[PDB]
Amino acid sequence: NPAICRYPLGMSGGQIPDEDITASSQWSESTAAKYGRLDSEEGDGAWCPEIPVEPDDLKEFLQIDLHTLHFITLVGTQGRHAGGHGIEFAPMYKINYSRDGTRWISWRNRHGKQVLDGNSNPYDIFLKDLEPPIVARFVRFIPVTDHSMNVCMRVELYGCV
Repeated sequence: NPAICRYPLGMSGGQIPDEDITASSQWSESTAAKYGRLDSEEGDGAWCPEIPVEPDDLKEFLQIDLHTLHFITLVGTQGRHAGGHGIEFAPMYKINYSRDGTRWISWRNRHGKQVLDGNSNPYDIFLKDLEPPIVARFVRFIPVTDHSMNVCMRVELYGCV
């Protein structure tokens, strides 16, 4: 654990509430974000809506509110996996940020792609370093795909709290 200032928001540890995490694409109170822990599962197993995702049908999304002005230099994402049954996962996803929470700014990478790569592993937690980082108090995540398909995976913000 070489990380010194890359720790997650706080939920991973148990210092942050559940009202800070909003899921704008859940079916029940067991497959939401606040309950859909990254490297864990207390509800069903993973965060997944009640409808399939599409490259055009983008209405839902994930809302993640942070305590205060924090700096996200890293981001984690856990993909679904059930011995081959839960192979489904999000191929891509955008990482939006906001200071006040009202205005939504799309994070731009040094490569020039607002959208960020999904998960690399089937179940193993996937971490991605942001560059530049994300300084704000509110963060949002939007599912991105190149075709109509269902995606189920958890996300978490990492960096300086």
